[PDB]
Amino acid sequence: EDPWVAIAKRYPEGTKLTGRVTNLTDYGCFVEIEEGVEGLVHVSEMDWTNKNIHPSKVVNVGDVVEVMVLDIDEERRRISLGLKQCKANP
RNA sequence: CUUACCACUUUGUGAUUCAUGACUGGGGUGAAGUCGUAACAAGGUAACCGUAGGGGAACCUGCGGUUGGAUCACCUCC
Ligand SMILES: [Mg+2]
Ligand SMILES: [Mg+2]
Ligand SMILES: [Mg+2]
Ligand SMILES: [Mg+2]
Ligand SMILES: [Mg+2]
Ligand SMILES: [Mg+2]
Ligand SMILES: [Mg+2]
Ligand SMILES: [Mg+2]
Ligand SMILES: [Mg+2]
Ligand SMILES: [Mg+2]
Repeated sequence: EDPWVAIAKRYPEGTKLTGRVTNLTDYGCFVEIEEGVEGLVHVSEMDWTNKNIHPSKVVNVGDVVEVMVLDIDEERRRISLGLKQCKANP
C-alpha cells in the first residue's frame, strides 16, 4: 500500500543494493529484501556470456547479491535489477 | 266428394368423395455416362444453425449465433 508511492528512495538508475533472492525462474531470479517490494534482474544480465547462463547456475535460492536498480516502472509496478554490473567490467 | 300428413318422382344450387387429364413440380432406385470437387485431416477459405441476396451444379457472399474447430498469441514479474 505505502512503499510504491515514495519510490524516489532508491529511484536513481545509479543506486545499488544488497538484496536476497526468493526463487528462480529460467528468465531471472527476483531479489527481494526491500519487503512488499521485489526486483527481477533478467537472465540477459547476471553474466557476461548473455544467456549462456541458467539463473540456477550463477545464483541459488536464499543468497544475497549486490545489484543496481536500472529501471523503476512506478506504474505497472516493476523494478529492473542488474547483477552482471555490480562485479567486473571485462 | 273434400282437407291434413306422407312414399315414388321432379327442379335449382352447394358440400364431400372416388376415378381419369394435355402439361408440369419435385422424390426414390440404378456396376460402367458428362460436368466438376461441396463435406470428413487446419479437407486445402474450420464447419454448422437462422435469415437475405447471387450463381450450370455441388455451392458462394453478407449479418448475428454455436463449438459439435486443428495449431493456438507474442521478449520480463513467480
Ligand atoms: Mg435424381
Ligand atoms: Mg473440398
Ligand atoms: Mg452441409
Ligand atoms: Mg488454414
Ligand atoms: Mg472447406
Ligand atoms: Mg480450394
Ligand atoms: Mg436462397
Ligand atoms: Mg457472389
Ligand atoms: Mg459466418
Ligand atoms: Mg446465445
